[PDB]
Amino acid sequence: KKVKIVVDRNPVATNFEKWAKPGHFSRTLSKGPTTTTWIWNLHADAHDFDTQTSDLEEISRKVFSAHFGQLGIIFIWLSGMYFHGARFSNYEAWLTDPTHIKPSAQVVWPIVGQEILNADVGGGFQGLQITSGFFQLWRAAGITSELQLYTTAIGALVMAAAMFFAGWFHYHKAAPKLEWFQNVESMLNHHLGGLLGLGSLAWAGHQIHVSLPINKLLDAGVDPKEIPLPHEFTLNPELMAQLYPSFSKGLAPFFTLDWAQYSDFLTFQGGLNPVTGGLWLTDTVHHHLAIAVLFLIAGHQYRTNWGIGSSLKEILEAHKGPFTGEGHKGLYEILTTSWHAQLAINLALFGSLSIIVAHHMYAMPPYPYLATDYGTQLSLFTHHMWIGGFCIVGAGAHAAIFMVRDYDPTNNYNNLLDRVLRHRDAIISHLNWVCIFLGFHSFGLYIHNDTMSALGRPQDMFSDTAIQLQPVFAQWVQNTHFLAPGFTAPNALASTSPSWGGDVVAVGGKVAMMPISLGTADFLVHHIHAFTIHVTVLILLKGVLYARSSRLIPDKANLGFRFPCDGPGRGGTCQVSAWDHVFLGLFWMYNSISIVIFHFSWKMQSDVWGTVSANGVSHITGGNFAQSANTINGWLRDFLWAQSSQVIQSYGSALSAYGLIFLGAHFVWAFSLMFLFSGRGYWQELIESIVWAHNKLKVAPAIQPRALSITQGRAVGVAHYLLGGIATTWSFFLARILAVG
Amino acid sequence: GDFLVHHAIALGLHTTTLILVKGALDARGSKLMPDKKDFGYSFPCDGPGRGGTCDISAWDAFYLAVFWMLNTIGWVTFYWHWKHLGIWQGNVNQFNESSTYLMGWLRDYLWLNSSQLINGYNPFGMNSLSVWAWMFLFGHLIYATGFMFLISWRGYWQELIETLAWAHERTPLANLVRWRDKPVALSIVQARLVGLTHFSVGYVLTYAAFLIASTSGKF
Amino acid sequence: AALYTHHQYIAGFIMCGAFAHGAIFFVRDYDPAQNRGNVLARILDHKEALISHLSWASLFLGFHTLGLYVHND
Amino acid sequence: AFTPPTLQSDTPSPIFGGSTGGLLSQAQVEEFHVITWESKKEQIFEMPTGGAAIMRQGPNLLKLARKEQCLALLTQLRTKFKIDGYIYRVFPNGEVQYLHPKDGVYPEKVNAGRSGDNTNMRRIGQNKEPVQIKFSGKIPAEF
Amino acid sequence: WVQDPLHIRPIAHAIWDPHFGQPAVEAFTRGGASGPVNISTSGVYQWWYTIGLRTNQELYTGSIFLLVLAALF
Amino acid sequence: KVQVVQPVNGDPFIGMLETPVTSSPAIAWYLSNLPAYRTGVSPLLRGVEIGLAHGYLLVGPFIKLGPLRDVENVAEIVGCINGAATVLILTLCLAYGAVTFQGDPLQSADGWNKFTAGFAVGGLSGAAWGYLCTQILPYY
Ligand code: CLA
Ligand code: CLA
Ligand code: CLA
Ligand code: CLA
Ligand code: CLA
Ligand code: CLA
Ligand SMILES: CC1=C(/C=C/C(C)=C/C=C/C(C)=C/C=C/C=C(C)/C=C/C=C(C)/C=C/C2=C(C)CCCC2(C)C)C(C)(C)CCC1
Ligand code: SF4
Repeated sequence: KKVKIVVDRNPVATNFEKWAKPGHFSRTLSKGPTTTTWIWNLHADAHDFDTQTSDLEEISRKVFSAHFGQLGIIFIWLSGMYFHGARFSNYEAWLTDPTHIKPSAQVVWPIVGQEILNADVGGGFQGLQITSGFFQLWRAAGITSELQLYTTAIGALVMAAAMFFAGWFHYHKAAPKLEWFQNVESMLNHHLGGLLGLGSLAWAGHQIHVSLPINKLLDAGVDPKEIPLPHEFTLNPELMAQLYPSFSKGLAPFFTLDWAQYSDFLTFQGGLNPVTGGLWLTDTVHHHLAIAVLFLIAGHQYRTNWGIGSSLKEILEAHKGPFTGEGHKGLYEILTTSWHAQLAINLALFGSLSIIVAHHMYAMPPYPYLATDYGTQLSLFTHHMWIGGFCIVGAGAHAAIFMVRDYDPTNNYNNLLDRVLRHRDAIISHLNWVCIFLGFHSFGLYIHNDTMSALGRPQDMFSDTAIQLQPVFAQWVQNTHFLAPGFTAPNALASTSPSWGGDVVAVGGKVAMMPISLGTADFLVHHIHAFTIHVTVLILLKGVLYARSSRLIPDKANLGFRFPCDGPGRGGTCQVSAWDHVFLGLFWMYNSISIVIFHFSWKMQSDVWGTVSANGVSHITGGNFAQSANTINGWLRDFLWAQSSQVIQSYGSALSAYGLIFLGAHFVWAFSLMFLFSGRGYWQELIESIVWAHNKLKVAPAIQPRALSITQGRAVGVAHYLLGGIATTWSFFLARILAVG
Repeated sequence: GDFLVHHAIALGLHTTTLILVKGALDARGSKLMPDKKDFGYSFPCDGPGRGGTCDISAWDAFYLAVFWMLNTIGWVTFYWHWKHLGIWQGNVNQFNESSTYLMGWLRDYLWLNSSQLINGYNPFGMNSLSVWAWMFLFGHLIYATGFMFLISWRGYWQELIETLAWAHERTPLANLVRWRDKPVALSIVQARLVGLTHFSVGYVLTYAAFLIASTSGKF
Repeated sequence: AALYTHHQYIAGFIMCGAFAHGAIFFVRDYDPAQNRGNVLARILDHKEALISHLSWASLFLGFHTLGLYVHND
Repeated sequence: AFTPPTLQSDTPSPIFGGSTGGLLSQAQVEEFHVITWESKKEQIFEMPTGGAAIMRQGPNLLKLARKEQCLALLTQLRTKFKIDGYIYRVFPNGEVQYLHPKDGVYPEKVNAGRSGDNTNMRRIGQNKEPVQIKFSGKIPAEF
Repeated sequence: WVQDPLHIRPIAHAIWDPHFGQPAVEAFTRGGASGPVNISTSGVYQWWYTIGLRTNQELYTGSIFLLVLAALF
Repeated sequence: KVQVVQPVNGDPFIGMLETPVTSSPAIAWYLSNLPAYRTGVSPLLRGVEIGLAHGYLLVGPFIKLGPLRDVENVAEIVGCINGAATVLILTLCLAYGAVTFQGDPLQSADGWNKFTAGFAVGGLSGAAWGYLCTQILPYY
């Protein structure tokens, strides 16, 4: 009762004795490495704080300090980015001519002929061509100097030191008690209001006072070295008044509720700025102010030290209906006592958020001169897609882990978790039927197209030239969004994106965004997306549901979350755990996200990206997606054989590195197969012969070479498979988009 | 280039022989399974005990060596085909200079010679090389299918099939039809055989299509 | 090309089969008492030398052929 | 001597809301299993087919498909509840066997009066060679 | 093929497939045959030409003799 | 408070729950009045009704989507196709009956054998009536 601050003083002593002795955290790991399996389990169980202590207080404290360490690492990373922008980048040269200078921020040394990697990017500069979109970000912030990047990098280094000090302090000097961590209402109140709310409000203040006059002058077109420094704009309303007249009235309209007078910088326009190809910074100012107010409102819902407010538990307990029995009874207790439950929820929502970010950033480019930077477009989209997919698979894994370790049937009686666990066969049966049906009517359609094309019967295959499959619903939604401004969005002057329809937004002779048409090929690829997503969710859901028990192995949860098998009995029980379900879900997520990024790349290179020639848009590939994507041979020939020409012919250029990784990744992927098709027994007996060879010469180790465990063999295999595949696609995309575009 | 390729061939022969000889000699018993001859030539494993004994039988040594035989004969045929494809066009230089690095193999052999093969059927019609293009994609499909049996193992499939059995015994208008044989997932060794058979058939069909369509197209 | 590739693949498969049936001979039809002290028993006696030296030869060839290819590349 | 107890068919079942993992067509053609125990308090337990049931005061009966499900349930009872139960095998013609506590004493404790079936008095490599037993319809480890 | 061994594509067997479109029937009529055919890549034409077989009656006689021989075995 | 989901037959240890889709009176009546779930009726006549419905149902796909769909003569080609489909499914029924019944009167060796014959004469009839409906229906 009563949310308050509670800490233990000096719980842990800051020594170096435990660094001298590896494996101190785990009782089983202690007593020396008798075999190399000890070496592997030392790392595999380093962060598994559950198996190092049963006290939820200690688990929570370790999690808190680890989060501080992660924040420190992220601040080191940001400091590195800003420092490289300040020193080894052509940012100041790129500001003057953002349309023809290729962004760069990493130079290499002369050491072994690698100097060739220094591209002739522009601005009288030589270096690798970055694709992280940092230049557009900095310009949107309103930087326009290389001293400001140095100041930001040094400030980020100081803040990294602060993060590391905070982690050390809150583990070793003043560590929170468990009842501090369990104040979820107060943490939610502070993450809705204080974090997201005040953060959005502060960013709106920055944009209003820094990013808006500076970028206004740059967009009018001025050498940045003449523009007044941001504090000059901030401190006197005279300059802003000459740029934005409403600043001549000050804050009086704000406190008089005559807010319409701020309409010159608080606009509702939508669309893209014609000169930059990005959203209006006035629109984003208004957006951040609005959502900051909305989050400050959101952060007052829950009850703390005063009577007003709602209780999460009371709200949860009151949502019960006829179809659910007890409903959300016990959900509160299984969320404020298990970290893996929160990790599953947060990872799922975070990966979905990343994917949404990717979508909303290709369609509606938010930074100046970022749409025209095709490399930045493609790289940012693909990167956020992959990050989202990984986070989603992690959500599945940690849902399984909670279902194995932190789930007790005593408090989960006839509530929602119990109801779901009590009919899992129905869910899995129907989801498997959906996967079958979608797989057939998505891939068999492509195979029918292939067979009809190979037979010389194009009048039979599904295409715009023959049997049509037109996305009527998607097209209707596109039209509805187009017709919004002035109808259902009366105060919006233009559509939110030039992808619904309208005109072609082209910047600097390059198309920024033009309407995207959906046809039979788009229908087919969307159903391919649905099929892959459904099989992935089937794998992960089946793992979560049958984590505890199964009609095959009822005592599965007694074997733990991560175990190889249960013997060759019952016909064979290989990969029956939840961990192996995550292991297969990784492969299916890879397949899903890979098809998604292939679809994005081909559709954008074929129907959006290109150059305007004063008479029409000449796309990079010429529109072949609409007619060639209907067949598998079309993807193998018109997208994968054709567009690989820029990566295999990259030797002796600045993209030569992309030519190496493209090959090198092909190695890693293939190498992964070693670990995925083989089994531990072969390797153990091979290592036995090797150890005999060593014994014959008195060079055998005292630490036993042991072949990798079954679980570790599978983990190594999947890690290498994903690494090889993702690196191949990354290098191919980058070389293609940095040689054309 | 001939030096490098012959040493690749030597690597292939030696590793395939290593797998086969080891599985032949380490077949009456290992240090891990000292009584292996009591179980026969083919068996799944020896349970998850003693660290795990997947692929422990001699049949699994044959299984693992078939992949290496395929890879080695693929290297041999790639070498012969590119050497003679340079020979027949009079352009010995392409091989003699481009065969000393692997991007030369990927670009000047696989990518360059696949132009006519993948153009057998296309939205503008087809020619006589359409059958070989279809067979090319067909072999790709078979090989990719074989990975399913090679990577996924009996245990996900058993639970999945068993949920399906619940679905069928339990749906109207279909209870009138019942299985005479209880549907069970493929055994372990059987699944290894199935995946290996798909792998080999896909390998052979893909290379045969590429070879015939890349030689008959140009000559 | 067709004839060469055909007979080469046939030969590769047949070699794998020859070694598979050697393994089956050892598992099934090998009698230690009759084959005591003959070349068959003697080659089973020092199998670790054979396997370790095949391992060394294959490791050497792989390391070096891959290394030269990667260096040239 | 020991006398296995008789299966009393009229026994209360645990409070359970119904599951999709219960019996199937195999329990009407082949055979199924029944587990009976005695609870000292009405408490929530985890039924091996997914979900949670509540065991009632006194005698409780619960029928499953495979024997191994019954033994998994019994191991749960022995560890987390210290409750001892009996597993019967029911055929669909009416015949009933008595299974797990075969001699009243659990399998880990010596009963003195048990049968030593399948106990070879040789080591593991002292078995016969397959070449000697060729064309015999057996394996080396049963000679 | 005997008359012009270098300018004739050896035919394997005829194609009878009821799924073919008209263009495929057009595209598979090659080595002078009346209908769609397969072009042989087995080199049996060269072998039979080298060992003395010149006309089709000799090929038919060989086929009949070998059919009878298979029946005898 | 409305308890819609219950175990079947009130027995919570059978692999079913009764749900507003499995046991609602409309669905139960509709399925019980289907010819398959009528034990009393003669198996030959139930096979006749089933064959009628399935043969007539099965014509449309080939009519509208067969290889020769655009040519006028598609109706008769498709009638032939559906006769063939019914014939093949007929030999399926015979194999099933001759396998599962070797050691509801439908679930018997002579009950199924007649049901297989009833499916025939009704099955081809729907494939025939489907052809006539193509040539007689005004709207078509
Ligand atoms: C230099 C100051 C210092 C010192 C002397 C110690 C000393 C100790 N700490 Mg510690 N701690 C510190 C700072 C320090 N800590 C800080 C700043 C944090 C905030 C993150 C923590 C958070 C923390 C936690 C949560 C825990 C400890 C624990 C411990 C004790 C043993 C665990 C251990 O660290 O083993 C060995 C650790 C190492 C040898 C180094 C760890 C690996 C580092 C962090 C790698 C950093 C990531 C790096 C970027 C690599 C990623 C990529 C890479 C490939 C480049 C030990 C006496 C543990 C304990 O209480 O006892 C059970 C405990 O669980 N500390
Ligand atoms: C206005 C109040 C406020 C603010 C701004 C934050 C902010 C944050 N919290 Mg926090 N929290 C609060 C109140 C607040 N919290 C309260 C009242 C509780 C008690 C229930 C908690 C309990 C809590 C836990 C258990 C955890 C966090 C975590 C985090 C971080 C989220 C991770 C991230 O990357 O986000 C975005 C990152 C940023 C926005 C960078 C900003 C960094 C600055 C330095 C934030 C420092 C402000 C600090 C909270 C105010 C007091 C510090 C002062 C006493 C020195 C984030 C910086 C997580 C974490 O990362 O661990 C450290 C985490 O594990 N909070
Ligand atoms: C906020 C995100 C988050 C967090 C905090 C955790 C936290 C945790 N996870 Mg987890 N997980 C996540 C996301 C997350 N996960 C995601 C996104 C996935 C999907 C891949 C998974 C899948 C997963 C599995 C399958 C498992 C865990 C497990 C665990 C626990 C032990 C982890 C450990 O110490 O392993 C040790 C750390 C390592 C071994 C480091 C190696 C990890 C890979 C190989 C690094 C990849 C290489 C890297 C990208 C660089 C490649 C370049 C190369 C050339 C150098 C721990 C509490 C384990 C568990 O038992 O839970 C209790 C477990 O088995 N997680
Ligand atoms: C190209 C290789 C390949 C193929 C074809 C498949 C196919 C399939 N996988 Mg699989 N998978 C693969 C690789 C492959 N996988 C690999 C490498 C892995 C390792 C990670 C997995 C792991 C995996 C898992 C874990 C699962 C699957 C599942 C499935 C099935 C999902 C149902 C479906 O897709 O709808 C339809 C099937 C197809 C579209 C296959 C093509 C058939 C054609 C298009 C139509 C068939 C008509 C045919 C041509 C006519 C017959 C000809 C006659 C002579 C017989 C499906 C049959 C899931 C499953 O079992 O069901 C949900 C399952 O969970 N896969
Ligand atoms: C003179 C040649 C010869 C002979 C007489 C035998 C004879 C025998 N072999 Mg053997 N073998 C041979 C060559 C030969 N082998 C070769 C070349 C290989 C290398 C691949 C093998 C590898 C091998 C293994 C691993 C095993 C045997 C076994 C056996 C014994 C049982 C065979 C069996 O189980 O039947 C069954 C036959 C099959 C299951 C056929 C499987 C289907 C084939 C492999 C693939 C079908 C796909 C098809 C071609 C695709 C169509 C193409 C189209 C779709 C495009 C038997 C005495 C078994 C044994 O001795 O038990 C201990 C045993 O396990 N053989
Ligand atoms: C491209 C895929 C690939 C690769 C590279 C290999 C490679 C190898 N296999 Mg293998 N194999 C594969 C696929 C592959 N296999 C598949 C699909 C199968 C079917 C399952 C098998 C089945 C198989 C069997 C049964 C056996 C092998 C064996 C071997 C080894 C043979 C010895 C040798 O050639 O030495 C050369 C070494 C190399 C080529 C490795 C390269 C060296 C690395 C790249 C240098 C390290 C650089 C750097 C430090 C890496 C770390 C960086 C990172 C951590 C950041 C060798 C390492 C045999 C063996 O075990 O050897 C005794 C063995 O018997 N393989
Ligand atoms: C120089 C020259 C010469 C010489 C030559 C030579 C010297 C040769 C050779 C050779 C050789 C050297 C060959 C070989 C090969 C081999 C192989 C091919 C192998 C094998 C084996 C196997 C396969 C095995 C099997 C088995 C097993 C595994 C087990 C046990 C036993 C058995 C047998 C069963 C001359 C003058 C004449 C002429 C000219 C040139
Ligand atoms: S092969 Fe490996 S995973 Fe499969 S049952 Fe045997 S030991 Fe377990």
